[PDB]
Amino acid sequence: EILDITPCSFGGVSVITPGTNTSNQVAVLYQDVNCTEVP
Amino acid sequence: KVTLFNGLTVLPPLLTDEMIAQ
Ligand SMILES: *[C@@H]1O[C@H](CO)[C@@H](O)[C@H](O)[C@H]1NC(C)=O
Ligand SMILES: *[C@@H]1O[C@H](CO)[C@@H](O)[C@H](O)[C@H]1NC(C)=O
Repeated sequence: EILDITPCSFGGVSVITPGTNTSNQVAVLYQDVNCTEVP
Repeated sequence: KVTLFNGLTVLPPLLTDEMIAQ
């Protein structure tokens, strides 16, 4: 039986952050990837 | 008229076509 092979989801990770001396909170962007695949 | 993996990644443009049209 023929099966298709596809590399599983991968991407870059970017950190969105204001200045350190405004706040320490950051957000994370996973490029070209579902939110479901993140964990 | 204009119509046309292994680490390759295509980043989306900051301005979409709709915003450029606007
Ligand atoms: C961080 O922001 C504070 C708030 O005004 C300022 O005093 C300090 O110089 C800032 N530091 C930098 C590197 O911008
Ligand atoms: C995210 O995951 C589900 C299952 O993989 C898929 O059906 C869905 O279309 C994906 N979402 C997007 C926005 O592509």
